[PDB]
Amino acid sequence: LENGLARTPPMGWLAWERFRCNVNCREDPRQCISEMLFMEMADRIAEDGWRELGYKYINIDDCWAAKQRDAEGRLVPDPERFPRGIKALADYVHARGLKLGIYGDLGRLTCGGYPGTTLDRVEQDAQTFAEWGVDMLKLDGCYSSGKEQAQGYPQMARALNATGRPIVYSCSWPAYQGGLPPKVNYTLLGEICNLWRNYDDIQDSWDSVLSIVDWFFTNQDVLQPFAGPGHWNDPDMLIIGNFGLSYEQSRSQMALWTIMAAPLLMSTDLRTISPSAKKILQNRLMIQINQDPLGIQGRRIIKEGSHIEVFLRPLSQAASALVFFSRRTDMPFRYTTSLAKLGFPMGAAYEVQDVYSGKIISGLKTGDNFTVIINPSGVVMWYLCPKA
Amino acid sequence: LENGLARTPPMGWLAWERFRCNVNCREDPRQCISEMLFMEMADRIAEDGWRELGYKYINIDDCWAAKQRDAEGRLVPDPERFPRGIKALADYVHARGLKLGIYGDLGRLTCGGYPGTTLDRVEQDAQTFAEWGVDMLKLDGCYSSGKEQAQGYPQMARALNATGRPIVYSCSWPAYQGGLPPKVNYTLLGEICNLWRNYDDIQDSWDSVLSIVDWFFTNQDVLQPFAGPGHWNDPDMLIIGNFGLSYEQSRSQMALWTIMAAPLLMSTDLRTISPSAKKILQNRLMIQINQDPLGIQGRRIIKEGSHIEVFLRPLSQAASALVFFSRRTDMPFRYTTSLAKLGFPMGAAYEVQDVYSGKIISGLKTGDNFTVIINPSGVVMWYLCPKA
Ligand SMILES: *[C@@H]1O[C@H](CO)[C@@H](O[C@@H]2O[C@H](CO)[C@@H](O)[C@H](O)[C@H]2NC(C)=O)[C@H](O)[C@H]1NC(C)=O
Ligand SMILES: *[C@@H]1O[C@H](CO)[C@@H](O[C@@H]2O[C@H](CO)[C@@H](O)[C@H](O)[C@H]2NC(C)=O)[C@H](O)[C@H]1NC(C)=O
Ligand SMILES: CC(=O)N[C@@H]1[C@@H](O)[C@@H](O)[C@@H](CO)O[C@@H]1O
Ligand SMILES: CC(=O)N[C@@H]1[C@@H](O)[C@@H](O)[C@@H](CO)O[C@@H]1O
Ligand SMILES: *[C@@H]1O[C@H](CO)[C@@H](O)[C@H](O)[C@H]1NC(C)=O
Ligand SMILES: *[C@@H]1O[C@H](CO)[C@@H](O)[C@H](O)[C@H]1NC(C)=O
Ligand SMILES: *[C@@H]1O[C@H](CO)[C@@H](O)[C@H](O)[C@H]1NC(C)=O
Ligand SMILES: *[C@@H]1O[C@H](CO)[C@@H](O)[C@H](O)[C@H]1NC(C)=O
Repeated sequence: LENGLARTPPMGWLAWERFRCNVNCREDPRQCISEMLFMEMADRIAEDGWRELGYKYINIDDCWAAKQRDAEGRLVPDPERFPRGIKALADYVHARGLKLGIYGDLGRLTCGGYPGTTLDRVEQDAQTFAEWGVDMLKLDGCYSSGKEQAQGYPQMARALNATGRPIVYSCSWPAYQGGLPPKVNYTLLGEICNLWRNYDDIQDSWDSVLSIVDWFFTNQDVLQPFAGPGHWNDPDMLIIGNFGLSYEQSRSQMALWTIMAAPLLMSTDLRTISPSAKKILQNRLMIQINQDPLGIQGRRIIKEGSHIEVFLRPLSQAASALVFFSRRTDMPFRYTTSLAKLGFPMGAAYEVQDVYSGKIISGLKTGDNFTVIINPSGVVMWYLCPKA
Repeated sequence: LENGLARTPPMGWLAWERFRCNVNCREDPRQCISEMLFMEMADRIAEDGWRELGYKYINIDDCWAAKQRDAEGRLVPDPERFPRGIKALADYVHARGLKLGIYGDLGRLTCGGYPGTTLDRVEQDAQTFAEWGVDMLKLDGCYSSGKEQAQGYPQMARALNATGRPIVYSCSWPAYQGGLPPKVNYTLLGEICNLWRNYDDIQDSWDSVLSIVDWFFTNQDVLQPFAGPGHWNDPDMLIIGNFGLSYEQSRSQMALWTIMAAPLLMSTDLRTISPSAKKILQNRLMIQINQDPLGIQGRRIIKEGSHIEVFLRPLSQAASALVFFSRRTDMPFRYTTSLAKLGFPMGAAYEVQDVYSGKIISGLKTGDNFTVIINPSGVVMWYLCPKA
């Protein structure tokens, strides 16, 4: 989508995976979906170093609105959970130099049972969001037919533009259509959306992450070519800092999402996040690679019988990123190979930096053998710069 | 096995899961299987508070011996990796008030390719181990037929007794025979072994733990009745502190192994263990419940459609232990029920202590509703004492 936005994958926080549709603010004041949740996450992003790293979006997901539109047919937030309205929430977030994202559903109902954005409501809702000061909109697709979606998604892109307010547009259209051609036309998506959810919702478990990793890389031929500045593939939220991932697994998700040029939308409680989880999510070099200006999504290039997978992502400044991933469940594994074997130019030399450890290799020749030790369900990630 | 040993499930450290058959001491001085590994783990157990809690066994697993017996037909440790011999290692461990465990295989070869204990070598090997000062022996079953195992396992029990040295005897016999009756006779196992590996080796992943949990509880009817002081079911090593389990998952394994009256044999690097992992493994109340004098293995009593499972273990002093386990992957879950609904006596009251948080409930009436909040892949564990 050529609206000057999302020239790099969107970075921020999104409520869904971690908080879901919790409306029990009486017993879960901090974990329930309310204006307070977003204001506090905004303070967290603004105060704990996240903002400086690039994390700027504070996104509201499903279950924020009243169970019905007002009499005028407009969407309104839940009165008890959002007593100051959305515009006020936006100002608050804006005052911190952050941006506010909201959620809607192209259909009769949102997946959670809240007011849906039917075709006759698209222009009005887009208008309502802009007036509130919204900066990003995720449009879900429950309760709408393929025909209705084919009309509605492009229609909402036009409506958003008409408001004159630049709004990042995240589309779930592909996921509802199976995520693959011919049913999905990624060329069209690139023209109308800034990013799109291609596949299943991420759940809080390592197997969920693996399921997403495997679907995207198995189908990379029909997905990788359509990602770029202004239009990204979205494998869903980062679940680092939550309940299901071990330390190694957490680093694995961050590394693989970076290879995929995926949005870095955290869905975790920033008020209780652990130091190790924070350290992973705040890795500057990792973020630099994810945010690379060229926006060329990487690919899996090797699947060893040793249960080791290798990924490569081409970058700006003639650089590259490599991820060595172990799916073994026995012990740290010694993977030995050479850049030449991985496909790099002959007779060259590279300065290599281990993204997580910081260790550097001054001048690795492409013909030289090297060994990396990868832990179970973990990765070793390299940033490579050619010497001249 | 009535040898006065293992009146409570064995507690200690075992090398296998974490270190496997690593013999590359040149590049992995600390992680390779050598006398140094065991001496250092012994120092760890003796110095970091483990010994006082009950952890006393330091067990050697596969890959410790020379590739062949000496000329006299006796087992000898690998010369380079165990330069001071086993007896010296035992003395060292003994000097710390700990005990040394060793590994052997009833067959032509150990699963790792090391010298096996064939039938004609049983008496000699049992003799060799006693002389070295061995305190525990795990007898694997690779490369032996069912007929040979039926003869060898009982035969080794007799050989060990004859040495006059009390030796905990861990038998893998059932695992090789499928772990279920009629092929396996757990009454016989109770007579000849102190503990037995009934099922598959644990690997470093949550799915491995779940696979073990599900097999044991699905088949609890033919397993639970045969566990007791002196003879236990062994679901394998604790992998808390390693690469594949998240924090919640780690607590889940500890809690479920405690419900199963399982041996608490840690297989992790005690030199680098995290504070949180250490805190889980050193939980005194948890250990007290695992070590309960009655030795009555618990059972799964409920499988909700909410993906919540409930476990109960009867204890001494008319007490009980309950585990509420969530296999959901969405968010913390509120499980509401009553002790009456769980099956407890009517019109009674209990003092309840949350094993992990320490929070206490003074006098919970069996008829009163209560709610516990369980995190994804996590547990809530209670210790209950009746009031009078
Ligand atoms: C509506 O669409 C127009 C283009 O159709 C957007 O204008 C483009 O903005 C980008 C970045 O600001 C420029 O690089 C292009 O040159 C512009 N194109 C044209 C035709 O001028 C405009 O930003 C959109 N409006 C909103 C609010 O999204
Ligand atoms: C060999 O077996 C005998 C029993 O057959 C063991 O002796 C028993 O030891 C326990 C605990 O010390 C006592 O409770 C029993 O009363 C003993 N039984 C008998 C018949 O005396 C003996 O400990 C075993 N020897 C070894 C080295 O394991
Ligand atoms: C593909 C897609 O957008 N899925 C969304 C999910 O992310 C979340 O927003 C949920 C809220 O109910 O609704 C849909 O399942
Ligand atoms: C059931 C059983 O004992 N399995 C063992 C395993 O625990 C480990 O000792 C390994 C060493 O090679 O051998 C067997 O697979
Ligand atoms: C996909 O959409 C683009 C953009 O509208 C269009 O040019 C192209 O023809 C479509 N492809 C197919 C197979 O319909
Ligand atoms: C490099 O390592 C590979 C093993 O992956 C080996 O086959 C090859 O012979 C090595 N090359 C040299 C020059 O040692
Ligand atoms: C199981 O072993 C015990 C102990 O030797 C024996 O008494 C019993 O008969 C055996 N059960 C069967 C079915 O063979
Ligand atoms: C106790 O909670 C259950 C829900 O599990 C509910 O059905 C029941 O009515 C409650 N009992 C009382 C007295 O509130």
